[PDB]
Amino acid sequence: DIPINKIPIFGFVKASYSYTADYMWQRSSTAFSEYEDPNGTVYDLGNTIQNSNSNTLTTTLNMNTVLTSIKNVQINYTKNSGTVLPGYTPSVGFLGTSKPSLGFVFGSQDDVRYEAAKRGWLTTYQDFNQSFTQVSNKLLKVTANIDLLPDLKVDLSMDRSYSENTSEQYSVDPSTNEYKPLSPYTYGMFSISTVMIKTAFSPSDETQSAAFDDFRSNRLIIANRLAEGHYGSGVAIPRYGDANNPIPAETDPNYAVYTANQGYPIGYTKSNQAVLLPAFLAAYTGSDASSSSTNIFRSFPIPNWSIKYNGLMRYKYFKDKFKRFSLQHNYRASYTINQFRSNFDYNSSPKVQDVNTNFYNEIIMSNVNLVEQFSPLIRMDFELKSSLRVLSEIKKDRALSMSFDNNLLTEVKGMEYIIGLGYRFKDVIF
Amino acid sequence: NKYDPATIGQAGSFLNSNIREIVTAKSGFNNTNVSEATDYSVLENARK
Amino acid sequence: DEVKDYTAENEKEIVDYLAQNNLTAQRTNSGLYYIITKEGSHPTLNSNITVIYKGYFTNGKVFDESTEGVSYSLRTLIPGWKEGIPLLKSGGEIQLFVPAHLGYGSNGNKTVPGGAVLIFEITLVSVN
Repeated sequence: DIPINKIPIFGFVKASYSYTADYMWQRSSTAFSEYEDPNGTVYDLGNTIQNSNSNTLTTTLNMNTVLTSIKNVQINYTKNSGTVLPGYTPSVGFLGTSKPSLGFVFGSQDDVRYEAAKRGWLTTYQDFNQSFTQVSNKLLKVTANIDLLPDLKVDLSMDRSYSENTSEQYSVDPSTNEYKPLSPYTYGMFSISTVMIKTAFSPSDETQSAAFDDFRSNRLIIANRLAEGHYGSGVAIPRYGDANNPIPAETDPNYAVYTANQGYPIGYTKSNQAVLLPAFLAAYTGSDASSSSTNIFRSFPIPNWSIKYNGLMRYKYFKDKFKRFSLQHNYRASYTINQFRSNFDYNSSPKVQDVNTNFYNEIIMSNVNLVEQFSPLIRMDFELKSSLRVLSEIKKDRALSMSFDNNLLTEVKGMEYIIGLGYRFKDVIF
Repeated sequence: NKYDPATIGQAGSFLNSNIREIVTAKSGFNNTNVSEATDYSVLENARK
Repeated sequence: DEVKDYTAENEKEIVDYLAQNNLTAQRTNSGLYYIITKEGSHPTLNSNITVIYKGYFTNGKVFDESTEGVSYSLRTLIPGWKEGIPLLKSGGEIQLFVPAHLGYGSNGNKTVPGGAVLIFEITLVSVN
C-alpha cells in the first residue's frame, strides 16, 4: 500500500503496488533429453524454463488537500512480462531452484541467456529448433477530474497500450560457450489516446475532403524531411527526375514508378510507409507536417475529455419555465496499430531498396487506425415546467483506416441525431 | 526456380512484367505451354 | 530536424586510412574511393550480379560478409555499389571506401552507426 501518507506533505497520495511472479520448469521427453542423431551422437536438448510478471500500480493522487481546479488524478499502470527459455539442461531440486538466477525464479526478466550459455547449461545441439521467447505488455490509464467552473464537470482520460513479442532461435558455440542469437524478430500492438478534433468538422465526402488533400500534399514534405535525415544535407538530395536518376525508357520496368514521383527523393516515394504514415497522422490530427513527428509510436497520450455543464440553471431559468437543463460533450480519439513487426529485409546487407525503390523500413505494419467518437457531440437534456422533457443528442464518429498493403485510405463516417420528447397531458376526460 | 518474383524479366526469368497485370497475365509467361488454371490463377479483389 | 553533415569528416577519414595503409585509390566526384585490384572480360543499372563481397569499418570490424556468391539486382543496393560495381567485369575485384552519404546515411541502421565510412572488398563473379 506504500504508506507515503506518513510524510505530512504527501497525505493525498493513495498509491498501491502489486507484484506477481511465476516460474515453471518442465522436463522434456527423453526423445529430447536423450536425442540420438543419425551419426549416433546422443544430445541433451534440455528442458524448458518459463517466467512471468504482473506489475500493477494504482494511484488516486487527490490533487486537493489557478490550477486548483484539478481534484483527482487517478493513475493505473499495468506491466506484464514473460520469458521462455528452451534447451535448459539442468534439473530442479525438491524445494525449487535458483540455478539460472534468483531473480529469474521471481520473474526478473533480466537477461539470463548469455550467463546460462556461459555456465554451460544450455543445450549443445547445434540445430536446436526451439526459440527463446519474450513477451511484454504495458497499459497506462491516467484519469483526472477538473472543476474549472462551479457547475462545470470535466473528466480527462489518457490511455496508452504497447505489446511486444520477441522470438529467436539460438545455438551455443562449442568453444567459449557463447550464446548465438539466430534470426531474431519482433511483433506487437500499439494504442494511444489522441486528439484529431481539428479535422473533425472539415467537410469530407466523395467529392472533397480538406484533410485528404493535406494528406496528399504532406507526402512530399515528409519525404523531404526523411531524406534530409538520411542524406544529411551535405549533398544534393537525389531525386527521381534529376540528372543522376533519369526517367527510364518506356520499356524499362521502373518507368512508371519514376514518372509517378518525379520530384521525390530516391528512397522515399509517395508509397513508402515511412512517408505516408506521418503524412497521414499530420493531415488528420491537423498538425503541420514540417514539424510533426515522423515516428511510428507516440510516447505521450493526449487527454480525451468528457464535459458536463449544469450551469444554465443559475442564469434566469429558475422561473423561466425551465425546471432542468444540462449539456454534455464527450470526445474520444485513438491511434491504433493492430500489428507491427520487425522486418528481416532491414538488415546489414547492401540491398537497401525494395521492388518499389522504397527504402526498407525497420518496423512494418499492414494497417494503422485513427478512430474518433463524439458520444455525444452535444446532449441537451432539459425539462420545462409544463412537464415537456426533451433529450436531444448528436453523435459523430470517424474511422480512418490506412492500409499499407494497397495504399488505400478507407474512411467510415457516421452521424446520428436523436430527439426524445416527453409530455403528459393532465386530466383528459373521455 | 525461374518464377522468382524478385527476378521478373531480368535475363533468364520465365516471367515478364506483364505478369503483374490481370489483363496481360497469360502473356507474362516466357515458357510456352501455360494454362490459366493449371500453372497459375488470378484474382482481382482477393481478400486477406 | 537534426540533419548532420558527414562529407568532410568521411573524406578526411578515408584519406587518413589510405595514408596509414599504403593504398592509392581513385576518387569519383560523388566522394567514393575505389581500387581495382583485377578486372575481367560491365554490369548496367538493370543487371543481376553475383558477388563475394566483404564489408567492414575503418577499425577492421566486419559488419556484413558473403563468403559465397550472393545475387543482387544492383538497382536495389547502396549508391556506392551502384557507382562502383559497373567499373569492372566478371571476375574483377574492387575495393570501395563508401562515405556515409553513399552508404547507410547520416542515421545508419542497426550494427552501422550514422556517419560511418564503409570499406567493401567485392569480387564480381558473374553479371548474369
